[PDB]
Amino acid sequence: KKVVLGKKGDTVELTCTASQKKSIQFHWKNSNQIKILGNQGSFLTKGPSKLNDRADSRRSLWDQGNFPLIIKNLKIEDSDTYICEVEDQKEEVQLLVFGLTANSDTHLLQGQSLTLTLESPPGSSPSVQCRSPRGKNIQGGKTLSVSQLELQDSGTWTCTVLQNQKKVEFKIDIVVLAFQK
Amino acid sequence: LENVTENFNMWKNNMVEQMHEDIISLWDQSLKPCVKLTPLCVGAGSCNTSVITQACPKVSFEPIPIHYCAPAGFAILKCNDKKFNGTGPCTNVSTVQCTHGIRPVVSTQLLLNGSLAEEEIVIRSENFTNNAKTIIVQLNESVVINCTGAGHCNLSKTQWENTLEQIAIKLKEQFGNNKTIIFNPSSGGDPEIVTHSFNCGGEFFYCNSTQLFTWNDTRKLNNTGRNITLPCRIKQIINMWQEVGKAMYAPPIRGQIRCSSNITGLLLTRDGGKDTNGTEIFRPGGGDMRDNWRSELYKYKVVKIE
Amino acid sequence: DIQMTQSPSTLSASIGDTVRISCRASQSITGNWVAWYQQRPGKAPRLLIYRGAALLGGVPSRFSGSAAGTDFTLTIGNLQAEDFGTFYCQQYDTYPGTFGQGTKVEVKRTVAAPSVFIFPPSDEQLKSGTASVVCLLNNFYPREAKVQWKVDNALQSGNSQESVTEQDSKDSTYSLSSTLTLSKADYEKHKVYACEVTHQGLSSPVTKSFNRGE
Amino acid sequence: QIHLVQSGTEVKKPGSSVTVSCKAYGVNTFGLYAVNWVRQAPGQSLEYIGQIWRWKSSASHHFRGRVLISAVDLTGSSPPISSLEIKNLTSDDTAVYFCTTTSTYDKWSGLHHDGVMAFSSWGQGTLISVSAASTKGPSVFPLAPTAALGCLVKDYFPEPVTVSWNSGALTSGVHTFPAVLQSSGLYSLSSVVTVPSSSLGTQTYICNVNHKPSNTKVDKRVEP
Ligand SMILES: *[C@@H]1O[C@H](CO)[C@@H](O)[C@H](O)[C@H]1NC(C)=O
Ligand SMILES: *[C@@H]1O[C@H](CO)[C@@H](O)[C@H](O)[C@H]1NC(C)=O
Ligand SMILES: *[C@@H]1O[C@H](CO)[C@@H](O)[C@H](O)[C@H]1NC(C)=O
Ligand SMILES: *[C@@H]1O[C@H](CO)[C@@H](O)[C@H](O)[C@H]1NC(C)=O
Ligand SMILES: *[C@@H]1O[C@H](CO)[C@@H](O)[C@H](O)[C@H]1NC(C)=O
Ligand SMILES: *[C@@H]1O[C@H](CO)[C@@H](O)[C@H](O)[C@H]1NC(C)=O
Ligand SMILES: *[C@@H]1O[C@H](CO)[C@@H](O)[C@H](O)[C@H]1NC(C)=O
Ligand SMILES: *[C@@H]1O[C@H](CO)[C@@H](O)[C@H](O)[C@H]1NC(C)=O
Ligand SMILES: *[C@@H]1O[C@H](CO)[C@@H](O)[C@H](O)[C@H]1NC(C)=O
Ligand SMILES: *[C@@H]1O[C@H](CO)[C@@H](O)[C@H](O)[C@H]1NC(C)=O
Ligand SMILES: *[C@@H]1O[C@H](CO)[C@@H](O)[C@H](O)[C@H]1NC(C)=O
Ligand SMILES: *[C@H]1O[C@H](CO)[C@@H](O)[C@H](O)[C@H]1NC(C)=O
Ligand SMILES: *[C@H]1O[C@H](CO)[C@@H](O)[C@H](O)[C@H]1NC(C)=O
Repeated sequence: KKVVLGKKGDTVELTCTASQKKSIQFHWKNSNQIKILGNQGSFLTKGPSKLNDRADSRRSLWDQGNFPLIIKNLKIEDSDTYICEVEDQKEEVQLLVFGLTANSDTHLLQGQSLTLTLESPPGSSPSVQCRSPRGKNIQGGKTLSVSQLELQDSGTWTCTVLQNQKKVEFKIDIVVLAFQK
Repeated sequence: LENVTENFNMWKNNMVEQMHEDIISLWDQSLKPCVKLTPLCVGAGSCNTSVITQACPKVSFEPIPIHYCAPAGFAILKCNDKKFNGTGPCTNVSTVQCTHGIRPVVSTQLLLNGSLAEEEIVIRSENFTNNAKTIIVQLNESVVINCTGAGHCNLSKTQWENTLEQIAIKLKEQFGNNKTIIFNPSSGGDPEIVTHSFNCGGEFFYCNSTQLFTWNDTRKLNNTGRNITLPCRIKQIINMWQEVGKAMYAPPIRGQIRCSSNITGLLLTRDGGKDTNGTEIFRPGGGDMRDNWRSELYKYKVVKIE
Repeated sequence: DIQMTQSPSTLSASIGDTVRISCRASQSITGNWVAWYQQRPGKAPRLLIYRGAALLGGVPSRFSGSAAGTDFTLTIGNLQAEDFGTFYCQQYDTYPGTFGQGTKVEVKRTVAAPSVFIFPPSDEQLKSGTASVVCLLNNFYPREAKVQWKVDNALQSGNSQESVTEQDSKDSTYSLSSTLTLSKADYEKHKVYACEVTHQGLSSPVTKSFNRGE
Repeated sequence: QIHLVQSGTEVKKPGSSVTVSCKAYGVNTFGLYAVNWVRQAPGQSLEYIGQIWRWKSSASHHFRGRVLISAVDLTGSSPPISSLEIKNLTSDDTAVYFCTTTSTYDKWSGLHHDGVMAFSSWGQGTLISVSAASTKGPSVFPLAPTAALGCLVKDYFPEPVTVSWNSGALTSGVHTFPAVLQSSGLYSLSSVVTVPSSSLGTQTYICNVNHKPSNTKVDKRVEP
């Protein structure tokens, strides 16, 4: 039961593979059995799904028995359990769309605390862990923070969203300041 | 008729795949693109496109009926019934030499010049429960449709209105009487599937079938219109039905291209809806020319000699 | 109708064994129109082999079918944990199709004598006007067992019922209950109640007993 | 992939009639698949009842005149469905009824021989229990004392009852026996546990009995 993590506003590719290398019938539906998009032999059929204008596969890979389901401009709500009915197989794959967005401007005085908010889907409990330009491995499940934003933290931060053996980077820029010298 | 009881499965009928492969080869020596592009991957994601450039002779591709006679050591079995699901035990089976003359018409959404349903309108489906399996409709009374390279097709608003009814009625007669039946245009996808595509005079027509599939089990659409006129368009760059890949055919030339075909059937595909209130939405479908072939071989099955 | 008589009724085997189950049809079946199924306790049967020897899609190849004269046999090589349960043969040569009586394949184990216990009716049941005497046989192998009830030394017929557990998944033993039922009236009349059990593990038939009111 | 989904358990009075249903997910059309119904009485082998093949129905000698078998193709809201009607139920109709499907598309297959066939897909089964008994919650009695102790769960209808010990905290050495049907037409079962004799005055043992059809739940302490 595969699982894929994605960043809000990014493109994710839920795979789905056929046994042999042969372009055959396949179809992408979501938990509610709503058809996302399948194929009509050599043609692509897009269904009623709200992911319509953003769903899409890879014709080229169909012959290699591969029938992905690329979702672009990924939305938190796009998070779900997309089945893939192919040759009587149901490759139900999971999709989690997280979104890390700092609050106060990237520019923040020295000492003040830095608050991070992780937008996540319901029934989802990830564990984030950013890494300061120096090394602060501070942790925060859903909402992190840097108690005292030290001037040696003013730079690129490398967070991480852990959710089922997987994780997604979220590089963020932070700027510390002064009174001045 | 043959005095025996046998199993049939048009959805897993092998003649379909034997004709399909034939119809494809009937296309590689009649309609040859100026360029044909096709995916070529090792599996390593990266996929080069294999290009092929050959002569592009303008030929007025006019389909000839095709028979299918069992050779030897082989026999064709035909099923007989006014309403055959085409997937089960047939009682009035009967061995035949060749299957009726079939005109391999490649198209989407509408099945042209096929074979009408003797009794009434029949709709087969490998599983009506599965909103992913094409529903093949079989008209018992065809609806003439005339297309022209001039840019459109005319259809009888009358006949088409009736048809949607005698189809809309056969639908609920399978998904639940106390269920509203609606018809909407393609959900999305390739031009060949979203519109009623097909080939006429070797020209790939792409007719917008919105006026044919926007029927609400309530109102009409015959205000100031006697005939339905689908705004059709001929394309040169098309997605191949024979295999994933585009193909460019040379522009039109004959002073006039014209078609007058019998809408003998459709290819619908209701949307899941996730068990929502009785409001099944059926839209045009097809694109998998085999369903076509199927709609013609649904009652056949070749078998080895005993 | 064609009769299928299946052989043996039960057999005991170990993981990795090869096992043979046989079925004799009351008439010849030229076409080999015979099928074999497995049924595990609580579940629907599953088709394993059809036409005498053909394996259905998805069935392990350690299963095979064979025929000689009017006899048809299922063979199981390299016996596996999921294989234990009950097997049936079926002819579909002539109408109507018919099944064998079935064969139970259970796990082989060393002999283990039952631990035997006897429970007098509770005071609460006696108060509600009935009396049930219960005898328990715990964790024994093989399954074959006899228990007889005696009251005031008199063999008891037709007023008892037995219940047996499925073979235990971990120690491969069985457990069995026997319940003697009688009116509060007769219970109060007689003095000694006895459960007599006979089993291969027991060098001699064991009797557990009590005197009413001890 | 074929999944056959049968209707639920029914408890029926003698003389009554019942209809059991079978939803054939994965089955295209009964024009290509035969339906065969089969039943299994408790602790018994299997017996053929009848069929629908090529839209033609029929029943075995033992059931002819008493059984109607039908099938209809459906789509969307439902898969194709077959049903079995049985009239004038008696005690010897009590059994598990299985719906069963076999493709008839390929004449050469060997699953079938002129209408007589092997059965390639099975439903879960539906229990039809034929009885005049009315629903009734059990009495629970202690079975007082390596020692053994337990609970007698007597005189209930219909099945099932469930039994745990100490709210599930005691599971090792527990044996809960299959219910037996008494002459009164009511069920009874017992549940027993073996424990070390030493803990008998130190440890508490209670059997938790649940009979949902009568909404009955009892907790019985078992004391030496
Ligand atoms: C392109 O496709 C070819 C297959 O003919 C492959 O060998 C090559 O590595 C790919 N890369 C190029 C040349 O673009
Ligand atoms: C089938 O066709 C006949 C005429 O050929 C028509 O009268 C009948 O209503 C049709 N059945 C339907 C409504 O599908
Ligand atoms: C289609 O053309 C035919 C002649 O081939 C004509 O009889 C028919 O009326 C036309 N159908 C239309 C335009 O509705
Ligand atoms: C439709 O469902 C049943 C028929 O199965 C009918 O009795 C009922 O009145 C109708 N209800 C609805 C869905 O309007
Ligand atoms: C024709 O089809 C297009 C999409 O293919 C649709 O957006 C447009 O509204 C349609 N026009 C008509 C004839 O209603
Ligand atoms: C279907 O209904 C919608 C809204 O009720 C309407 O706009 C549309 O024109 C109808 N389809 C036709 C043309 O019959
Ligand atoms: C609707 O229009 C058709 C022609 O397009 C005409 O035959 C029909 O009579 C009209 N409906 C009515 C009865 O006004
Ligand atoms: C088939 O289509 C032609 C073209 O319009 C039509 O004139 C003819 O009557 C139709 N024949 C059939 C199949 O009824
Ligand atoms: C049969 O249908 C084809 C559609 O490809 C059409 O071109 C042809 O004209 C039809 N038959 C007739 C009447 O010529
Ligand atoms: C069916 O209509 C809508 C479907 O979106 C649903 O909200 C409603 O509860 C259902 N019944 C009604 C109100 O018609
Ligand atoms: C049972 O059916 C028989 C014939 O099979 C009929 O004589 C009798 O009236 C039926 N019994 C009941 C209770 O309906
Ligand atoms: C044809 O009729 C004969 C009558 O003897 C019968 O044996 C055979 O089964 C029948 N075949 C069919 C149509 O089922
Ligand atoms: C097939 O045989 C059946 C059985 O007699 C008969 O009812 C039916 O009309 C026949 N079908 C045809 C016309 O071939």
